[PDB]
Amino acid sequence: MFDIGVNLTSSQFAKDRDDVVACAFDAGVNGLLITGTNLRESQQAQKLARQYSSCWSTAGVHPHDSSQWQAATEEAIIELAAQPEVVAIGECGLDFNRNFSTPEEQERAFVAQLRIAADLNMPVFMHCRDAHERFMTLLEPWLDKLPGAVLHCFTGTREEMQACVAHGIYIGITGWVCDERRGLELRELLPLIPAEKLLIETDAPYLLPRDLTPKPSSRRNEPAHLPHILQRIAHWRGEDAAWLAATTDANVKTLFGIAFLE
Repeated sequence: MFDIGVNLTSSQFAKDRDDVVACAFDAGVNGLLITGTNLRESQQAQKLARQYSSCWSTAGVHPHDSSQWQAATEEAIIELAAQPEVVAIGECGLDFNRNFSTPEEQERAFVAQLRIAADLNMPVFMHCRDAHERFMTLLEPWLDKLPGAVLHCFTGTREEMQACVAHGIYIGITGWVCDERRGLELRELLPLIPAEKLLIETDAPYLLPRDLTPKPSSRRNEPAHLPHILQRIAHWRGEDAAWLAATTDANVKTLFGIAFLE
């Protein structure tokens, strides 16, 4: 198995990062992709990915941080992207929340990063929150000249999922599926996701699985909880966990062009 969504740069891991990674590995997670959400965090992520075996990172600017996009940002992204730890441009995309960055600022930063990924022939690590129509409209002239893309932390409808996978987009499922109140629609479309488009993630330290037992007092999520998520997803899909683990691992290698041990 493989966690495509780990905010390992988070302050929540500052004291025990070596152990968090090692615990993830001891629990059978074969590799991590560390999220970059702005320029400095992307820089930290790449530094951390050097520190551990089977760790990679993304380089980019989250739509929340899109207001900081500048003329020098592109070159900085490319400088990072040139490094072998960096395997995707992102996290980038749209969130209909405009309080931290305007839709104008979001669209501009998003298109800019799609352009970089096309120039570098790299896949994109994407994010879409209540913005499917605008999102696909901007993606359209770029996605086909990209090696691939993932919609990480997918929270859309069944039709929206089907619209995305038609264009090759991988669907990233977190522990939110395990939320009884809030993850129902997600859980119900789950078996309809094509196996070869399915990717798995914790989004640690966030989205601690509600059906996880036992839970920490800190309520901090960690990649070591990935096997729980995979097992729940496999069950709801009516599949063997070992099989889906192999499938999703292949999806990661197909998408990011990386190699890691099974």
